[PDB]
Amino acid sequence: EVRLVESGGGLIQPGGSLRLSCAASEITVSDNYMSWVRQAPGKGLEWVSVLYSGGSAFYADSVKGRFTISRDNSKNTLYLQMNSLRAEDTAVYYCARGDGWEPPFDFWGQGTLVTVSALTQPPSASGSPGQSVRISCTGTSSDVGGHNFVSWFQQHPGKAPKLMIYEVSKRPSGVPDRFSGSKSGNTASLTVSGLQAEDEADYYCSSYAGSNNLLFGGGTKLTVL
Amino acid sequence: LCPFGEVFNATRFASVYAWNRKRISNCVADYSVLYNSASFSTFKCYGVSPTKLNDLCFTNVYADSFVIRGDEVRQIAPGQTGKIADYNYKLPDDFTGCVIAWNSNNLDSKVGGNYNYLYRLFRKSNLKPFERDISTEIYQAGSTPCNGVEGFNCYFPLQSYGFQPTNGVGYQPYRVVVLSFELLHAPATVC
Ligand SMILES: *[C@@H]1O[C@H](CO)[C@@H](O)[C@H](O)[C@H]1NC(C)=O
Repeated sequence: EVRLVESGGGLIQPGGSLRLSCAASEITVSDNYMSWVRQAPGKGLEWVSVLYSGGSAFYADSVKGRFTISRDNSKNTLYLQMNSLRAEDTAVYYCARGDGWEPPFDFWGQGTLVTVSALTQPPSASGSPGQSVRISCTGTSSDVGGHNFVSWFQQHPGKAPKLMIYEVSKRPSGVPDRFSGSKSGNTASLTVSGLQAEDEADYYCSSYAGSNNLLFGGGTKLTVL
Repeated sequence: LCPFGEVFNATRFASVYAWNRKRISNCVADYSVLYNSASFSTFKCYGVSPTKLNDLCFTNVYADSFVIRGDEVRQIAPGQTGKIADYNYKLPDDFTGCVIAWNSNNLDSKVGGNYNYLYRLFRKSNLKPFERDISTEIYQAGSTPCNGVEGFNCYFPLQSYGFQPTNGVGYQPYRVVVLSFELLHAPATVC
């Protein structure tokens, strides 16, 4: 079975240290782009780090110099060593396969909570059952408007994000074709048609932004009324 | 006169994964004229100066050329990492020579996308300096063998850039020429 299973976590005081694990099955960590993505409670997604198949590592500006990504090929496990922790590192930490733009975050772990004591989306949207809703994501010419490395994620409460659209308009296998991605100028749009109760969820856009910067939108809560 | 025009003004450039190398020899090279020959957006020499290159002689000069994204030109320098440095074209840490680049949107982008320019996205390990990998075997990203069949965890290793004229500047194509200066136990032929 394909699995990513995080472990480690808990409560740390500022200046403390913690190491997270992500044990993979079927996916081979040493052969893949492997990343950590985090989500502060009640907030949006933030890319943290990526480890390349060849060993190169890259980090978000917020964690560079404090966190270290690594792996043990014999245990098929990815690690995140988190030093000099601050209150703002509080988040559910997810591992995921991909670098978030090429290739996209297609497969995700379950998340684990760590507690230490841009793209513009509308905060909310609604539509009626069987009808449609358009979720917008406004960037600049150096991200959404400069290339096609835009993804969309659906996230239900207590679950990891799920890749719904990559490369502006491509759907991963199994995603219903009533989820449709597009882009006009600097604004990407997720159109959900045939709306069903289960579409109630938060939706995030993502875009590569150059210089190994990966951007996430702030999230849109979709209500089906 | 060294045939630099053949390199810099070639109609087509190589894909970075299949980067082209031209050997230049038995000729006089004026690198000040080269420097001032066009508006290059990058012209960085390591350990040498183009003005001082004019008073040196070499056994051979090598001109490596290819196309990458604007955002990737910084990877064509000693000590760098990323998809281009790691899996496509690698300069050595002790690189001596020059790196020259310029926006090539007018030549290498197409309405609808130019998919002829490719780079390697999947590779088990990093390239050694000046190594070239042109294999295209389906890439096994999981425990299940692929047997040449694309699918889940089984990837064609090269990706197209798909350059479009409306791309942002950082995602537009840039033509790159790397000059390496070789000294063998042999007569000098490029002065
Ligand atoms: C390339 O062509 C232009 C225009 O024909 C010329 O000015 C330039 O010197 C050429 N470059 C080289 C390196 O010969």
